[PDB]
Amino acid sequence: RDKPAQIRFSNISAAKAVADAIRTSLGPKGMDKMIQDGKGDVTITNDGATILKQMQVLHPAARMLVELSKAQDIEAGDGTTSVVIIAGSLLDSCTKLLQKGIHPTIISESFQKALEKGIEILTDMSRPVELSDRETLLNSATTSLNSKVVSQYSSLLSPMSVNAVMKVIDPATATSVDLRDIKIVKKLGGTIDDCELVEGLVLTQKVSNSGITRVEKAKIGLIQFCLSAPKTDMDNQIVVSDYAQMDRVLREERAYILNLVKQIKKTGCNVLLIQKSILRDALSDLALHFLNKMKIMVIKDIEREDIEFICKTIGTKPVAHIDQFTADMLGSAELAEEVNLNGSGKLLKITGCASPGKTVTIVVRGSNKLVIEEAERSIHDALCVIRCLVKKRALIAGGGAPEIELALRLTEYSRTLSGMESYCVRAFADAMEVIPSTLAENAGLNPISTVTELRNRHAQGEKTAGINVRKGGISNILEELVVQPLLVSVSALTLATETVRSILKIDDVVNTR
Amino acid sequence: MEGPLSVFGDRSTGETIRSQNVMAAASIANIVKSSLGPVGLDKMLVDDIGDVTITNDGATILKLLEVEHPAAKVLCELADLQDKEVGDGTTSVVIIAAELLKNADELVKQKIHPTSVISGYRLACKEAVRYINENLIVNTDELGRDCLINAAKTSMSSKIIGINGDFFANMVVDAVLA
Amino acid sequence: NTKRESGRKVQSGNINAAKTIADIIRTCLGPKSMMKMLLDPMGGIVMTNDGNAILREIQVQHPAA
Amino acid sequence: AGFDATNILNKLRARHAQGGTWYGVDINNEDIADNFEAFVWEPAMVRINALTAASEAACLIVSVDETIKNPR
Amino acid sequence: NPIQTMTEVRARQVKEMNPALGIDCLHKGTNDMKQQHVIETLIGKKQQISLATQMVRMILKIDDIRKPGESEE
Amino acid sequence: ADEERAETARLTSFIGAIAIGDLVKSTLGPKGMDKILLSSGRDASLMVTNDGATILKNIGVDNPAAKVLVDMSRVQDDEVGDGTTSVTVLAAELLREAESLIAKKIHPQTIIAGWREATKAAREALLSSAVDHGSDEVKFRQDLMNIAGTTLSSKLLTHHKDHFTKLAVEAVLRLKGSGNLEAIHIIKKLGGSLADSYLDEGFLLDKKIGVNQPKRIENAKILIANTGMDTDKIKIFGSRVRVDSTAKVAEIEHAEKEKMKEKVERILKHGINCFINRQLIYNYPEQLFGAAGVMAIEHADFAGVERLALVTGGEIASTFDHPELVKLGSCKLIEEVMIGEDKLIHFSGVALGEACTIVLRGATQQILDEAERSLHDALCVLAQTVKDSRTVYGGGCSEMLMAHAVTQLANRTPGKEAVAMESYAKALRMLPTIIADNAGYDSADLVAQLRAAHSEGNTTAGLDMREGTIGDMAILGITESFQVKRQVLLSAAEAAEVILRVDNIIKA
Amino acid sequence: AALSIYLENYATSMGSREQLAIAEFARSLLVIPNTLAVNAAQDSTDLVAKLRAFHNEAQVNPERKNLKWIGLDLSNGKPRDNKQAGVFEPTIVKVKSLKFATEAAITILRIDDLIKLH
Repeated sequence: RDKPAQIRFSNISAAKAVADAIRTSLGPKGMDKMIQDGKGDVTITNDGATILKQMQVLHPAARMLVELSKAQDIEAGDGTTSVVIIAGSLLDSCTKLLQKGIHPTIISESFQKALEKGIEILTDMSRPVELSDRETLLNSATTSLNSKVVSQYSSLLSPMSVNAVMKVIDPATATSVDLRDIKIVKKLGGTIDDCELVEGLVLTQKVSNSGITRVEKAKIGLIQFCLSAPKTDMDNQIVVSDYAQMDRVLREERAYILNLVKQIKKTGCNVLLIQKSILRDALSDLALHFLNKMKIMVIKDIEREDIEFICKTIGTKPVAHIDQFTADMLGSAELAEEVNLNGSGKLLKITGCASPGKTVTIVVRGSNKLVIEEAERSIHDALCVIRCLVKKRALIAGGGAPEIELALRLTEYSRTLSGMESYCVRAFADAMEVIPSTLAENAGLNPISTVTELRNRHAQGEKTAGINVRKGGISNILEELVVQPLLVSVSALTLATETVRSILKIDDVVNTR
Repeated sequence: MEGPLSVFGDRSTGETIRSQNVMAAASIANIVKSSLGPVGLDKMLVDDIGDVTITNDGATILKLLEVEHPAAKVLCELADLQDKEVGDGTTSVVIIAAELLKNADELVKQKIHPTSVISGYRLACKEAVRYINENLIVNTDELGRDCLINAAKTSMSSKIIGINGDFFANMVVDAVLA
Repeated sequence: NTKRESGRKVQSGNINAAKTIADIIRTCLGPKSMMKMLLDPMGGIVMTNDGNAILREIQVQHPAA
Repeated sequence: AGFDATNILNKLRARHAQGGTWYGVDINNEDIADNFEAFVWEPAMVRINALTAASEAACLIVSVDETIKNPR
Repeated sequence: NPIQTMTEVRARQVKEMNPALGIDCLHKGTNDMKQQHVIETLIGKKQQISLATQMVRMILKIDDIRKPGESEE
Repeated sequence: ADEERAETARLTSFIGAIAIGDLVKSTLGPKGMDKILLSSGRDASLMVTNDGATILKNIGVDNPAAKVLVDMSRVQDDEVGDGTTSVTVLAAELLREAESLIAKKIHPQTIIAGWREATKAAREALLSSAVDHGSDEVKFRQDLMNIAGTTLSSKLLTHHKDHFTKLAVEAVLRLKGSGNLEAIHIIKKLGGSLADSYLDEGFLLDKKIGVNQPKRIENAKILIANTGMDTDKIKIFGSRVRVDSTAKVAEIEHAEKEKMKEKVERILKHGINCFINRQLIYNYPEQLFGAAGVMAIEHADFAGVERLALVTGGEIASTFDHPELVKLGSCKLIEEVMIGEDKLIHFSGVALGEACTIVLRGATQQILDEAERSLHDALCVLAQTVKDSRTVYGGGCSEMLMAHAVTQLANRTPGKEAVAMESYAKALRMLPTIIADNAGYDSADLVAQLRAAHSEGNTTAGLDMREGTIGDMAILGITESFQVKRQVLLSAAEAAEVILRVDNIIKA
Repeated sequence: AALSIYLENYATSMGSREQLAIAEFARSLLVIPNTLAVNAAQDSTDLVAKLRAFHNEAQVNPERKNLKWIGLDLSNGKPRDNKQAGVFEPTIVKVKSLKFATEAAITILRIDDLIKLH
């Protein structure tokens, strides 16, 4: 019928019309967006990557573009706008092939040979690095940050990132860097210059009673439970309906807790992390004061992520009651440190602890909260660049030059395919070049001149040379010294491949019942 | 309004929304044109329905105004930056930039690299500052034909109380030294 | 807000407001006084030789009034 | 010939702030050059006639803002 | 199917250049040009190259697309 | 209050089938494309659906004639497997043909008989092509490897298909006379690999050993019971009432810790550390059971004793009133294995018989859900090979074998019914049309050519649409059971004829 | 006035595309003495008459020259050739005004990905 053909055409056309204005990235290009919602919220945006993270779309093919940026951030963390504009280039090609009269099924496995040759040719132009060498890990992460916002924070946050990975990674052949290993904390107090990389686990726990155990005399405890006490987890033997009756259960409550807090002081375990399983704000506010009198670093209803790292890093497992004399599945600590920069900030450092071979932690400080946030996103992107090299060690050019450099070569390999897919991939191999032109296209007057000029100079440049990405003009971008990892691009190859293939798998749109 | 209204955020996607904000910025700039300089015209501006004020200070005007466009918005933001510096020179930055954001989209479009028009703006800015340091042709007040008295007398002639300012010239010379 | 009105139309609008006020009060002036009659919006007659009692009770226009 | 048409003009003015000999654009060599050294030749009088004629028609039409018609 | 048809001799160009082996239109399943004997004059095909690019050149010849109401009327 | 006339009710019966038959015909065959379910009526979600049951049930049909089609395709998928997909298309393909009969104004009773005797004509031609390949043991080994390659296909799997193939073929051949449909258990959990599926030597219960409990129990003597607790244990003849104000709400929540100690006194008298119970525990009871010396093993079920009943020789029992009414358990070693992301206790010992336990590894819930039904389809069909070792040529090669012979019987046998018998056979050849576009091949060159070709010789030659070509259905291993193709015909033939007898829809 | 001129003279020396970046910038300077002249009822046309008549091509030097001048008094809106007046603002208030007026046109450009939100 006409209905499956028209929806697949419209499923392409809707998300592509979304993706048309997404070609506005790479720096100062265009006009600002004060966005008003259907509810009326003022949304003043300038950063297109967060725009893709916040992107509210009702069209479901355009809703895959949300996950496309989510998958790009979790795999590479780099070029979240880049995976979309090449997927918009995918939506360019699929229209006319249907207008030619090609099956959408054939265009689905057309995407395989584009992916298979694409990861092959980018491998041929890339050069690997050595993942025990401090220099080669340093040259690429800063060069990416030089294309990013910070340039003076790139000098300090990058060698902190290089020493961060070498704690987490093994010698050269290894794939072990997770975002669920390194916690990026926030500390009011200190500054960006006062930031510190701590070898071990540093948890962001709010710890009352600064002036606490600051020494190596420490063990750490992750408790899934709370201390059993009258009117905490035991019971009172009288009834309370009076203010005079209320005082009698308060006295027997805090009396037994004083017997509880000394036995944890007897243990040497100075840290207690309490889960979110409340009874009366699970462990009593009378109980936290007597733990603080025993100088024990405690918090209640802590987040789930803090529980996950302390079980992961040292190996801390839940134990029995301290009246039941805990089964020593608690972690062995060699530092419990409460941190105070300018008298502010509540932070726990555990230095020299056991590790499974990974999990370094950072202390990101800042004079304001905004001063925290500037270095927080900056070192986090500095982690993701080397993380691509850990998962795949190779060097390609940065700035989208291998996107067109693949395109100059792939069309030759498109001729060698000689299939029906030869015409499909070549139709997309010509669609990949658009990234300097169409990013420039959405600005002002005199429109016809610049567009194809920004793509001739690479084809004139060669399969080996093209236009520069930081000053423009034909030069070797490696001689311009602009680098990025291969996993920045080849993940953007595969993630865009499956989604637009899945658009070909769409027919006869439905809604649940 | 031009451009589609079916989409949200007042998005018109292209030359219409680039033609929208050149109208939104110039109308802000046109307010300062009436109130420009010491000869600039005073505007009676109603605050809610009955409260009014009479101003020709552009920064005071922009405190009254509530922006509904980014072209309305960023002109209020950049002018308040000069306002916390001195409060003077805030009038000049508003009027010029309305023509500038007509000229910038036409050429940053035309990239070999998009910041070259912006660096051309900054090179024009740095070309000014060099010749700004080369200026002694007009405006010396550190001396005159006699002294700072010659600066202050013409300054007290610029502020009219009649033909006077002759005895008042010596006050301004003493004030940085008293 | 965002609002701009072009020059001549406002200064002429200042003329139309002020002169119509200046019409009857010129004839309310002196021993040759007329009376400015305000009909109440809820019904009722008010006429004096003072337009300030007349104007401050009635809807005052914005531009020059 | 295929150019950023305005950016060519910007290039030709620098060669008139530095040289100023014959600098123009080529459509048949497809670049910028000295067109006398690119041998693009034509006698100068017809240009002088064109400069007078373009000035004559332009000042005349602007001198008429008042036009009288007769539909009878 | 013409979509299948452009595929086959394209693989033959990977096989062999300057083909005397192109498609058939007699549905014999024997795609040749020398055993299918579909052969024409080289001058005639070359003339077809000149004539087709002539027309695209011809419609490009002035920049005038204005009318007084009468340019096709 | 609405009596709908036959002329719309017949038309509703056809548009009820066409609007659902096109949904899954992408996913039929080797499925060059899929169906992508879009969630907007319930939530904001996106589903990739090759499962027809996800297509039929999650999109509730509002055509009452289509409601019959969803229901009869449901029971076919439940018993045999892959039944929502095949039955619904073939019923929808018949009803496109029946419109031309009503366009020619054919008696509807002729259409009822015309597909019916042709269905009898097809199954005999389907029976003639049914050939044993599970005859000898090396044949019966290689019989089930190729069929599990076909049945696990037409679904979305990354690397799962070959490892779910060779695992289940080992499970069928060990019994030698019945299939394993009695006490094998499909365990799905979070794993790190998208390829792993291994058979258990023993059986496992969900028990993450925690606070102070030992990891290995040796010389097991299992006390099997159904009495348990979650957080509540009141006294036998007494009670505790603590409410008279708003401060008692906090103290009535603190009394649940002292309720956990009374149940521990019951198990402590037994002296049996191997006590399983159907009810779960938390971090709060677990500190009390292991401190007494009697370990509480939670998340138990009937399935564990039933798996212990067949191999060891015991019985499955329940209703724990006195311990001689529940059949107890005996094991050699109790060890905790770590499978995927999850830690489970595992009662390891004698195994490998009428009872196993299949554990699945995958971090994605969507990958685990499709792998369940794909394995659920084959284990019945591999048991149907034990019932009938007659296999038949999958991929539509057996489809043309029936369309070859029914068309011949559509000519000779009837005298008026030939127009109704042919609409059967033309709809049979619509099944290679919906798959030829999926591989990209011309449907018109497919459906008539190979039907005459393999029938006149080399029936093994069939539809290899993993290449878009003609291939051999016993050399490339593309063959399925005679039983699965036999059952999907009768459900597809009946449901179309049921709503064809509908000539008055009335909506009260 | 000289910044409107001798930056465009500087713009031609740069050559290519960046010339009209300077030139449109220096063109936009002209409206400031013009609109103040209309507020002073001097109306912008003798203002562009005198200031271009001052600026010497053979003497592009300002020093104190009797061959080019750049001054203008604003309280009348007519150029009174003065250098002791209180209408001539120093370097410090002007160089920062050149920053934010340049930055405001840059400020609108800083978008990536113009979108909508439901």
